[PDB]
Amino acid sequence: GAAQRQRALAIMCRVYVGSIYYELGEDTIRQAFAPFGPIKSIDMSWDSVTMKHKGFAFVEYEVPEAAQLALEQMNSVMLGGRNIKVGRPSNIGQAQPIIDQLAEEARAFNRIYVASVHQDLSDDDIKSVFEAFGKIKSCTLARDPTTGKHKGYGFIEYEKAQSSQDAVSSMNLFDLGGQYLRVGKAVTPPMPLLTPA
Ligand SMILES: [Cl-]
Repeated sequence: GAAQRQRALAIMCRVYVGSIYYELGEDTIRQAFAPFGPIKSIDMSWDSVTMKHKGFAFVEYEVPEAAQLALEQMNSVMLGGRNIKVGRPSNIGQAQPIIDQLAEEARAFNRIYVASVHQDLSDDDIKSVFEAFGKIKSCTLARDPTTGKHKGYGFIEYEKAQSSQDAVSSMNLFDLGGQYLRVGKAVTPPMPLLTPA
């Protein structure tokens, strides 16, 4: 129940990155994938006998919506003078029925994911901006546990689905601060580890 959902959520947070220029490093990948959400980890291939990575890496995000946006955007983009391949891990299958269940459950909500939120922007002023598409039920930015500094992303929940669709359409890649917002619909319901019979 709650255990197999956690297993799929963990796979949903990871994105495969292939065709990485041999001279490119972990920081180049970090800067490139950080706009979609804060990076939890970068697992990179290493050929001990040949030196330098084996052209691919696994970027792990904190939330599955970040991985979905980094997949939609970022695939085929040029990095270091080589077009990268962005996909999902090979074992994403035989986990897919739960990924599809989480997607069905997400459709019951009018929740959107927002990344690349400028550090100086707060909760209420992000709420005021996105309130242009309709009445907002909740608007919350993710915070750092130590300092109350937000992590550059959050979730907005709308009363109507039209508002939700309008917001993603009109606000993805919007110039708010020096940063371009990355906005997508949620791919999970709020708190996916619930399964309430
Ligand atoms: Cl501006």
